[PDB]
Amino acid sequence: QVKLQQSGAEFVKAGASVKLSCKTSGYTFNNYWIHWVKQSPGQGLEWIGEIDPSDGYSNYNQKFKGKATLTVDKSSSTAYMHLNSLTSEDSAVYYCTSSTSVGGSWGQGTTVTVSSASTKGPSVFPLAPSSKSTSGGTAALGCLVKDYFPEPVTVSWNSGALTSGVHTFPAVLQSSGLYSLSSVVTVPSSSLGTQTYICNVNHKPSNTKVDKKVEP
Amino acid sequence: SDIELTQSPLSLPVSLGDQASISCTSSQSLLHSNGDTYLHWYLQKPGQSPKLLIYTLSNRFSGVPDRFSGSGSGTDFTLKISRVEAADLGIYFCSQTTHVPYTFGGGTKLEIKRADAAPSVFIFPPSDEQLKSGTASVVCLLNNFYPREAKVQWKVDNALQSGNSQESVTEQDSKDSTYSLSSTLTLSKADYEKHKVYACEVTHQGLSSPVTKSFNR
Repeated sequence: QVKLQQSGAEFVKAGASVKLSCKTSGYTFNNYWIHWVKQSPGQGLEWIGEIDPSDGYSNYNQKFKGKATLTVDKSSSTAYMHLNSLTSEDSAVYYCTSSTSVGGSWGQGTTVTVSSASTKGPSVFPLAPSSKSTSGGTAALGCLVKDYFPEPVTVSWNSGALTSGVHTFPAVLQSSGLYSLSSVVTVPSSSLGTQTYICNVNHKPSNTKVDKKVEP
Repeated sequence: SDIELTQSPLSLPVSLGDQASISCTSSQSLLHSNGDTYLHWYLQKPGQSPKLLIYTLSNRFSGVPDRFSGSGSGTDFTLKISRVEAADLGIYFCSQTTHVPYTFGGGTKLEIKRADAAPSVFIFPPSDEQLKSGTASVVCLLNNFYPREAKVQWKVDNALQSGNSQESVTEQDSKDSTYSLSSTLTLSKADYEKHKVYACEVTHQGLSSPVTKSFNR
C-alpha cells in the first residue's frame, strides 16, 4: 500500500479557490489509483473522482465535474485537487485515498472552511456555581467561550491541574459565522470559596489568552 | 441515479465482548461483470480518517484482526465482529465501487451499552460581564446520562422557545459510558431583561417525569 501525506487546513472566503495536495510514497509494484473523498455534515461521505497516477487519466462523479480538478505531478508523486467557486456547502474534510486490488489507504484529511468571518478572539464568561448548579454535595461550574473564529480554542482548568470531571463541549457554529463552546467541571460543593477554579482559554489564531476565575 | 447504500441499524449499543452485526443494502446489484462484488467496510474513529476493514465483500484488509468478517449477496451485506473490543468503537461505513459514481452508506455508530442513567441537570444564568456586552446566554447542562437521546425545551415566562438554542454533546465517557449535553439559549440583552422566569425542561428515559430547572430574575 501507498502512504499518503495531505496538505494543511485551508480557510477561504466564499467565491475563492483552493488547491489541496497529497504526497504519495511507497515501495510497491501494485497498480494503484488515487481518489478524493468529501466528508461533510450535510452529505456524509461522497466520492469526488479518481485518477490513474501512471498516465493522469481521470474520472469524476458528475456532481463534482467542473467544481474539482484532479491532477498528479509524477515527478514528486504528488496528487492535487483544485476546488473553485467555493461556497459554505464546500466546507468539509477532503481525503485523498489510494486503491489497489488488495485494499487501500486514506490520507489524514484536509479541512476546508469556507467563510466570510475574520479572525476573532473569544469573549470568556463564567458559568457560576449556585444552588441551581448543585446536586447534593456536587456542584457544576464552567466557562462560556463565545464568538471566536476560526477553530480551535483550547480550555484548561487550574492551569492544567484539574482534568477529572471536565467536559469541554464541541464548538457550535452560530448564525453569525462565529463559534461558541462551553467547558464545564463538576467539583465538591464544600470546596467553593476555598478552592479557586480558573478556566484558561487560548485562541491561538488571534493570540487571545484569558484566565477567568469562576465563583459564586 | 447514484447507488443508495442503506445501513442498519443507525446506532448499535453493545457490551464489550458481545457479537455485533451491521447490515448494508444496495439499491443495485454490486456484482461486477468480472465476478467480484466491490462492497467494502470502514471504521472511522473520532478525529481520524476512515480505515479499511473488509474489502471486495469478504476479504480482510492487511492488519485487521480476525474478529472482523464480511459476507453477503449482490445487494445485501453484513459486517460481523465476533467479540467487540474497545478499539472497535466508532462509526462503520459501507461503500461500493462497482459502479460510478462510487457511494457510501450513511454510517452506523457502535457504542457501549449501559444501564439507564438520568441526567443531573444544572442551569446557569448569564454573567454580569456578558449582560454588559449586549447579549445573554443561559446554559442548561445535562451531566452523565445514558442513553444519548434526550429532549431539552426552553421556557421563558412559560413561552416555548424555538430556534434560539444550540446543543452540543460529548463523546461517550471512557470510564462510565455516559454522555453530557449543553443546551445554550441566546437572547439579546434587551429581550433577556423583559422576562422573569427562565426554565429548561428535560425529558429522558432514565427519569420518571420531566425535570425542570429554573431561575427567576
